[PDB]
Amino acid sequence: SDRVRSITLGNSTITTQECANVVVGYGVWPEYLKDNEATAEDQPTQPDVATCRFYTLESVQWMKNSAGWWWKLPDALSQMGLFGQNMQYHYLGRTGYTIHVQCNASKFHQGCLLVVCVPEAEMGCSNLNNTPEFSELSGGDSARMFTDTQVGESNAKKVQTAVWNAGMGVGVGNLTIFPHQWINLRTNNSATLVMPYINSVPMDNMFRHNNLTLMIIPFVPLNYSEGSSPYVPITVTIAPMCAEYNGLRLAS
Amino acid sequence: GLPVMTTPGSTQFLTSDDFQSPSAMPQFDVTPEMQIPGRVNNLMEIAEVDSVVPVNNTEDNVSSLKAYQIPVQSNSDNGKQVFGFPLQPGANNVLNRTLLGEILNYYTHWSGSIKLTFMFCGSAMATGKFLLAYSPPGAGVPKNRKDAMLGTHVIWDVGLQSSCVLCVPWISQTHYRYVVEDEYTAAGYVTCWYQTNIVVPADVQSSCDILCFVSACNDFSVRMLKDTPFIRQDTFYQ
Amino acid sequence: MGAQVSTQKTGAIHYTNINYYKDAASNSANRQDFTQDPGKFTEPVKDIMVKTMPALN
Amino acid sequence: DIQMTQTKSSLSASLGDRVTISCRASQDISNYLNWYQQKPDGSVKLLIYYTSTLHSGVPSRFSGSGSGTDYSLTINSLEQEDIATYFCQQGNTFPFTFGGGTKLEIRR
Amino acid sequence: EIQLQQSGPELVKPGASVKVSCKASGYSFTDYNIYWVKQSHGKSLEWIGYVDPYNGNTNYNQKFKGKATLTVDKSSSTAFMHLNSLTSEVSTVYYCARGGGYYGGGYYGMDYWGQGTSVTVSS
Amino acid sequence: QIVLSQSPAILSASPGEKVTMTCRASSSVSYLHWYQQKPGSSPKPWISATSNLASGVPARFSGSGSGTSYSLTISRVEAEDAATYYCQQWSSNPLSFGGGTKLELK
Amino acid sequence: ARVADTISSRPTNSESIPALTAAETGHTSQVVPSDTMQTRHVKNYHSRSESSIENFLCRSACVYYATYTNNSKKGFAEWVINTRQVAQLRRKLELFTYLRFDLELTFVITSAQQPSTASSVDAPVQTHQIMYVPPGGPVPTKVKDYAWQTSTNPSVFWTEGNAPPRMSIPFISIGNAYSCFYDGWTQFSRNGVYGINTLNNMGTLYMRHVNEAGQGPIKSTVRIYFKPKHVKAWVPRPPRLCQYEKQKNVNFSPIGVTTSRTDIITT
Amino acid sequence: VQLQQSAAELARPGASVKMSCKASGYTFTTYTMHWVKQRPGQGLEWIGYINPSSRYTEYNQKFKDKTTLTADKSSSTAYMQLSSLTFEDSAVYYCARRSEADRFVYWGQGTLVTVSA
Ligand SMILES: CCCCCCCCCCCCCCCC(=O)O
Repeated sequence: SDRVRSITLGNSTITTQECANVVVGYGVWPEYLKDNEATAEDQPTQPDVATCRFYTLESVQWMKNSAGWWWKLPDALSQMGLFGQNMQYHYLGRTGYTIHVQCNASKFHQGCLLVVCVPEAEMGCSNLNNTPEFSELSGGDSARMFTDTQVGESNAKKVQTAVWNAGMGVGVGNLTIFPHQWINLRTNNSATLVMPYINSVPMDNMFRHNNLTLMIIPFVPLNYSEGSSPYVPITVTIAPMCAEYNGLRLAS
Repeated sequence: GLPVMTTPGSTQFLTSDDFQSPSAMPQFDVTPEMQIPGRVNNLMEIAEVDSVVPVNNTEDNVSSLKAYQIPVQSNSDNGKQVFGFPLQPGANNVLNRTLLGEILNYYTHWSGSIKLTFMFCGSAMATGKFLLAYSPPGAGVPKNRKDAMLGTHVIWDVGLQSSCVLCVPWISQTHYRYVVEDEYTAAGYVTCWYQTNIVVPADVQSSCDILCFVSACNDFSVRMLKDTPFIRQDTFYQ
Repeated sequence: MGAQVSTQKTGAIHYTNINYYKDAASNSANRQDFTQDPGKFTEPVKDIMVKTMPALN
Repeated sequence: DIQMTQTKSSLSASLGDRVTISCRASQDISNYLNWYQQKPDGSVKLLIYYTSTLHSGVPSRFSGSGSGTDYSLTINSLEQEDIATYFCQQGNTFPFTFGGGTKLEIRR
Repeated sequence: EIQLQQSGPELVKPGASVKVSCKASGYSFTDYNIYWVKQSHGKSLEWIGYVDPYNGNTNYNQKFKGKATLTVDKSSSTAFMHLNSLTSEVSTVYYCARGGGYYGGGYYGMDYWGQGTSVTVSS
Repeated sequence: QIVLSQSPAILSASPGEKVTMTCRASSSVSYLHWYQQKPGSSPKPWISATSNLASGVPARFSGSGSGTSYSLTISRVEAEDAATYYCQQWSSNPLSFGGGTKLELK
Repeated sequence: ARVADTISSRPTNSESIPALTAAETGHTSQVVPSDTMQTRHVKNYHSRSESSIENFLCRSACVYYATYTNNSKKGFAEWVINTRQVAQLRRKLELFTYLRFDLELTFVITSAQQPSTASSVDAPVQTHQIMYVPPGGPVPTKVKDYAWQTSTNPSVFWTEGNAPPRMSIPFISIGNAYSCFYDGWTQFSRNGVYGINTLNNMGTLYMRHVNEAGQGPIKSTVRIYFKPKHVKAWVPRPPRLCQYEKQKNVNFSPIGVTTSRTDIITT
Repeated sequence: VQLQQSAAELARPGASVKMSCKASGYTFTTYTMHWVKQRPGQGLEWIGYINPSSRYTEYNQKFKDKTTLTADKSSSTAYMQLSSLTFEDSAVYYCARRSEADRFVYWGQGTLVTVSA
């Protein structure tokens, strides 16, 4: 069938029975760095099964008055296993990902989510003079959430989370130019996105640069009749692909 | 001393000329190229990607996600209209700010066919049939389903395939049309009507939603590059 | 040693170009490199789906 | 709030002379100062929209300066159309605070 | 509006039982859990437990595992709480709150509270 | 279980100055909220998920903190925010309250 | 770059469904109008030549203008080079995440006469100097400074009345492409500044009068024009909706997605 | 390209009063509209603003309990209502349009409000 997948990475497997296809990147698959394009001279480390496996994040509840969530994900996996321990001991690192967002409901529920992965998402601040602080931009493996209203300008260091501007001062309907999928509860059950390494340099520091951002935005809100299950969660599992690290030092 | 003679147009600065100029930093060694994913070569492949259109511009839905949601209900009257807007892809405020309509505002002329995809974001136990019409100009906007069936239409049956494409064709007297609102190059109207009803079981909400997407076909083309009317300035950004 | 860059922009004639400076950052703009690869934005999908077939089988 | 203070509130000089109005902040406002001019009929217009950048349509007699906390406004040749009230305004912190006025007049 | 209307004050004897109620209106009742906390006359707030009205599932604090019993009534949108074996430490006030999901939906906290019901043992 | 230790227990302040009101946890916490209880009524839902001011809370109040340490701040202490402020965590551990930092004017 | 042309279509009655698709896959429909109706054979001669990245971006755009006055010590202008102070070139370059181009500078220098008091002011043509200081070099603090020798710094001298001056600048960058957006910090502690200002180290540009101040003052203005050549662009991006507020970041005040109409059926 | 205000108004103490500031020359829903108070013996004073696209208002702390800002996209005016008027609330009120981050380029002409009996 065209509605089943099975993804195996490391000692973990993901099975699905209602799905669309998988979206691969900008058409390219994650690979390793070649000798033509490298700049750092020491030998990289490639653990490739201790780090390239499916890590599951915290679940969030899709309520009826929900606006959206976001993760950054070099940062979401900064405490996850031996991926987060290789980030601490090394100065450089590069990796691609595969993201599996999963949300099920019955035949009597309705709703629609946009699952988009954007690169280099500078968020905006509520006060027009400052930039937001780190804890407002990302939590480790916990979602930061959009709002259906506007954050006031009396908040000094806070992200402007008006959802229709997507946090970036842009049209939220135009976010379908990045690699994206939809979770329509009528037809779909999960969304899968395979992202390569996208940057302007061949390697980068994984602690002061988040070069991705996963946004999940309800374009059509959740609705059901009285009697059906009111609790609908959303779960995100992310697996690194072709990860390597240079510049071994102390632990930071 | 070779005898020459300078023509008009000498010592002028036209901002769209192609001349060679001496390099300020000679023998500079640039950084070697990398393979970055997602190289764009032409702006007409940005405009060929679907983007959601805000059909529900109703004076308090524009600063909301309700601009994109088209309300659809279980009715009791036949042939009711769902929406309707004129096909001005760079002058009408429905299609003005989309991913296709933002590229058209950098240009003056446009030509080609336009796709319109509709996704039914309702319950899985809901049925329904719709009529997606396009009327060329000369008469008014259609006010009935009987007037709108006489033009280019498609009948959408909802089911497992949740999407349907209405492809409006290029029917025009001239090869190009103006991006700005011109009456000589009007393009027509796009409307939607109930064919049959939305029939739902018990314990299912009778009100659904539809999302709409727009893109360009493989014969779309633009011409006569200009400056967009959307961005503006008074003082320097500093 | 001037290049016959010949084909001019016409509707539906040649022109000549010589480079005078020693750096490649000194030349004119390209202006005639027409390439298109729209399928990496419109079809970024692993399994190829034929247009006439149903998308979900 | 950041209190902007102009300790003069009245200044007098002859025509063709150089005047200097000074505005002082509470803490560091980091060159985000603006200068406005209120004519005696009530109309307000923006003169200098940074420490030293003139708005368009403003004559080049006006000039701004300063850094940190203390700032200045200079009219190097006083005319009859420059007899007005001048306010400073910081744009660093919520809410916007304007300074007090400073009125110009003739020396004798 | 969203309003959680609680019961009135009432006096009990030492060793006796009491049943406090928390009627909620203005919203869909089975979409959110109902949390029960307590507050002494000079002490801080303490958590007792909650109940999910969709299926009647309750989860208790360990200190109140045998002396509190939470029930629900979907027909009239009322959540009850039965207290057992009351001592002199039950000269307190009991609140009911509203939050949805245990910590999947903890972004809002418990955002609508009750009035408070003061009980005591005396003679 | 995660306990929440607030400090100070009693905070005295002149009207018109800047105060700070911190809280510490035993481990990491998913969501942390703040409440205000004036004596004689139910606690009101104030600042939630460590930054978001509730509807009706003045702009003088802000919250911050991440990881283990969390804090609540008043820029200019008005005369009517004399109450006690509790702090609640919503983590994988069951539930906890802080201990009630009390504020009285000086 | 000729566009595709339509083919002749016939009445169909089959089990093939080109109109029905699934938009949840993240894939846009590849249908043409000859699948949903009966068409005729046209042959299109239209081209996509004017919508290339080279044709869209290679036009000169003003990025700044600075003033400086003759009769003053420390009358000279400076500018830290960026492309984020104007509204029009900033929005065009920010449709893409990464860019890589050569430049073509052009300067437009004018002058104006200031109210002196001497009788019969008569000045010759003015010569100007525009010096470029890369990051780390010595900067001038006055007009008759030693730093205007330009032994290694590139500069240009220009007399009024002639054609405007013009240079050509290669792809100067530390990385492999210019970055229009940066989601990160300078310090490893994730404190301090945040955004695109961490990567802007392009240098400073100084301007002065070479002539002496004779008998009346002169106020000059120099406008700077950028023109990207040999352009490569990666990772397209939705265009900016809200108005720009600052130079160093992407801060905005929120706005609606379109303007409103009175109904859903109104035309 | 100008901003036009109402005429001078006079109210009893305890009553209310409503100003207006009709904008023209530009698109009204693109820029916020700020209100400034000037008592005749003091300097200028900021009150608040309103986003005309989303009808979102934010006030100063001194002027929050009295003023009420509103707007309408159709006639493209911006109103301001003062309530519970005292003798302190007698001043000249301007409307300004803010561009960039902290700059008011276009101002109104001001309305005078006197509170007497
Ligand atoms: C005549 C001497 C002057 C030489 C001046 C050299 C100017 C260098 C300009 C650097 C290009 C900056 C490109 C902008 C980067 C971006 O797109 O974000």
